[PDB]
Amino acid sequence: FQPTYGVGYQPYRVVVLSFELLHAPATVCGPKKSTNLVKNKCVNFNFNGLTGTGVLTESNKKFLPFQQFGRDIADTTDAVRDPQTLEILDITPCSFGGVSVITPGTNTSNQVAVLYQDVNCTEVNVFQTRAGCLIGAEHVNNSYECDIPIGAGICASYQSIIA
Amino acid sequence: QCVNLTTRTQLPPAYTNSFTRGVYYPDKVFRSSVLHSTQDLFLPFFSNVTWFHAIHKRFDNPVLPFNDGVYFASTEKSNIIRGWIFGTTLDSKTQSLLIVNNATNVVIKVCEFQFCNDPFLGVYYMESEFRVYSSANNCTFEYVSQPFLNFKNLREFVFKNIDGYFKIYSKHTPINLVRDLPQGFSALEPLVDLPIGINITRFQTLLALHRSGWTAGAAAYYVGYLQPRTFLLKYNENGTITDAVDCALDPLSE
Amino acid sequence: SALGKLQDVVNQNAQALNTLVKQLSSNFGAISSVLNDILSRLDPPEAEV
Amino acid sequence: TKCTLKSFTVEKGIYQTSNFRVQPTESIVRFPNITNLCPFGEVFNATRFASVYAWNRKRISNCVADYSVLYNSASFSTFKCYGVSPTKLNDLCFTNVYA
Ligand SMILES: *[C@@H]1O[C@H](CO)[C@@H](O[C@@H]2O[C@H](CO)[C@@H](O)[C@H](O)[C@H]2NC(C)=O)[C@H](O)[C@H]1NC(C)=O
Ligand SMILES: *[C@@H]1O[C@H](CO)[C@@H](O)[C@H](O)[C@H]1NC(C)=O
Ligand SMILES: *[C@@H]1O[C@H](CO)[C@@H](O)[C@H](O)[C@H]1NC(C)=O
Ligand SMILES: *[C@@H]1O[C@H](CO)[C@@H](O)[C@H](O)[C@H]1NC(C)=O
Ligand SMILES: *[C@@H]1O[C@H](CO)[C@@H](O)[C@H](O)[C@H]1NC(C)=O
Ligand SMILES: *[C@@H]1O[C@H](CO)[C@@H](O)[C@H](O)[C@H]1NC(C)=O
Ligand SMILES: *[C@@H]1O[C@H](CO)[C@@H](O)[C@H](O)[C@H]1NC(C)=O
Ligand SMILES: *[C@@H]1O[C@H](CO)[C@@H](O)[C@H](O)[C@H]1NC(C)=O
Repeated sequence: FQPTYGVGYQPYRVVVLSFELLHAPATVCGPKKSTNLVKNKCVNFNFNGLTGTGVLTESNKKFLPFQQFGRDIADTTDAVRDPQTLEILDITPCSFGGVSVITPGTNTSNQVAVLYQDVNCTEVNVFQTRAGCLIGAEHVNNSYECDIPIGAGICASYQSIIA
Repeated sequence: QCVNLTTRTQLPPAYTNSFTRGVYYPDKVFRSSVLHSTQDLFLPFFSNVTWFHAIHKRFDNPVLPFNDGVYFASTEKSNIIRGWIFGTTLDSKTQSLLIVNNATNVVIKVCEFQFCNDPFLGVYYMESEFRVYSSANNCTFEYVSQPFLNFKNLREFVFKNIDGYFKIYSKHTPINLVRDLPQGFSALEPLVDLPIGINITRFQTLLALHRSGWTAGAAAYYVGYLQPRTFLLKYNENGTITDAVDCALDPLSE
Repeated sequence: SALGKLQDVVNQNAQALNTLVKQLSSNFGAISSVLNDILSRLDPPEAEV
Repeated sequence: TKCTLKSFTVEKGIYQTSNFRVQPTESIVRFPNITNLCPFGEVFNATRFASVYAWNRKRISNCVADYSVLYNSASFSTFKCYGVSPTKLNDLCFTNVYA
């Protein structure tokens, strides 16, 4: 080898990578990509192969250091540990609920109110009940007889629609 | 280098009661204030656990089966028990697993060791004697890690081999009981998972001699065998398994 | 055990809900009980089955 | 409500007509810190290489390999992957690599 050589006589360093896969457990993988953690939003989470959809909030459950996920009685993942920063996150399910329409007769009026059951009013004449969020009904401080039952002691009537 | 130990005293190995020992965490999932029924390879309650001694002249390094899994208990003072050997034929024909804890570090190697008939470490009164294997030709897995370790210390280990995965569970307990296994409950936390992917049917305990012939330091260990069964585990408010029920022991626990 | 009649109804309803939730963990002869695993592992002709 | 009740006239009352489910917005795929990278620097940037009759073999195992620091390196004159696509190396997991 001289440095004055032409191409094809110059030295070439060659590395041959042979990826072989025997049925022993595989231990050579690529970089597992990670993205910034977003909390308090209904996101699709994928934590160490455990996937799902939920709202990831801060948790007061103190895990033991070998434990990663958390399950309730009904075997649903409600707590998890972030692998980047060892912190515990609660996985609340994303809000779902029945949509009910409260109306008088169409012979009387076409005005309606909408009840989103078990849904907070910030996640949808807006009133928060224990039955859910009621939109389109004016809440009054007076007490009358029950005309249209809403639930949890709340009733609706037509006089506009009041609750 | 291999050395036959020819000054042993003939004595049958002993047997004793497992009580409620050998329970390990079956998975990596946090559970709190719950009663969870799980079916896994567990050590049965109040079972016949085999007892081996090291006392002076007893030096118990026999050939034991591995079967589906091994519970290894150690009533230890002054650090005689140092590691384990796993394999099928324990020679260069098959591939064998070495776990050692010498005076510096913990070494795990998967090689085809030509093992001695009596593998051992030694302490001179300093460690200057190591006779475990005579050769090591084809090595696939190496892993150097942290040190895992009247009888003062209790060491519980659970060794399992499922789907090419070697699960080692460990628990360290301060005790002050003289001779036998203390009666109580302690759930074994997972120590390490090794992707060794080898067939294991036989295993060896590695001990250490004391030289000043040879003298065996006072130590005792216990070997039990795991069986597939159901336990009802109780998880407290802190996520720690505090009590267990063997589902097939007696009709009350059933 | 004075109030056992109400507690029996509460326990039966809670046990029925727990059994109905637990039945989602069963695959019923399929390869998995998780729908996302089937939809990410298989083509739609066999994932339909 | 008229669609649900199959009628053009609706009697006074409350009628459960539909459902509202919050729908996801982002995907968060959090993984452990990328640690114990494979020692490709001791293979490619080695001071002394071997001859071809006595070629060196390094058993790359028990580590994670960033293959796209090689495929995006300007230095290599030849980069020919035969059994595998080049960009798919960061996703496929192999039992071990021989260099
Ligand atoms: C320690 O004792 C064992 C058991 O006797 C020895 O193993 C035998 O060694 C002889 C040597 O020729 C072989 O022919 C036998 O086949 C061996 N038996 C087994 C079961 O392997 C061992 O060699 C002794 N150690 C030393 C250093 O001599
Ligand atoms: C990952 O890195 C962060 C900071 O870079 C550190 O705080 C965290 O402990 C690391 N994760 C582990 C498991 O060590
Ligand atoms: C344990 O086994 C030995 C022999 O295998 C037997 O003599 C002994 O009685 C057994 N112990 C119990 C508690 O059954
Ligand atoms: C312990 O074993 C390792 C691996 O063989 C070795 O490098 C080290 O020197 C040993 N230490 C002692 C004190 O023997
Ligand atoms: C195992 O080692 C022997 C002797 O060193 C050698 O002849 C054989 O090819 C090796 N086998 C493998 C699979 O490495
Ligand atoms: C593992 O070893 C045992 C005992 O040597 C043998 O019976 C069994 O067939 C082996 N397993 C396989 C898959 O060869
Ligand atoms: C749980 O932990 C708290 C402190 O974090 C402690 O006060 C309490 O005694 C523990 N409970 C049990 C059953 O150990
Ligand atoms: C060799 O070193 C150079 C400069 O430090 C770097 O760009 C290159 O990636 C290295 N090669 C490897 C790590 O294979």
